[PDB]
Amino acid sequence: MPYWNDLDGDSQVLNDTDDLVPQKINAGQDKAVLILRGNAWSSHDLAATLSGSD
Amino acid sequence: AYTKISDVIVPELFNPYVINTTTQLSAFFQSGIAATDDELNALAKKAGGGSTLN
Repeated sequence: MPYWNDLDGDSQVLNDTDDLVPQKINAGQDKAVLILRGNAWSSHDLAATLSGSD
Repeated sequence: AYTKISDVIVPELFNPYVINTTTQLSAFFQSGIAATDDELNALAKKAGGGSTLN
């Protein structure tokens, strides 16, 4: 993922007989991770009926 | 410096999949082989299965 980082100037004055000069902007970049997990477990049967509940 | 295309970060692009088709045209049809008889049908349908008749 990208971004445009913020700006910092100062000022000048303005005036008669003075002018202005522009300024520039930068950028930077980030990233991340995707993971996956899981598991499983079984049961039994005859014990399921003999037991009284599932 | 500049707004400077050399800074700002360039994305990339993608579009969905498209199915390729391998081509060696298979015809050699129609010819022998063709023209099913009733007899090779007597081989075809059950019952009285294979192996083959005479």
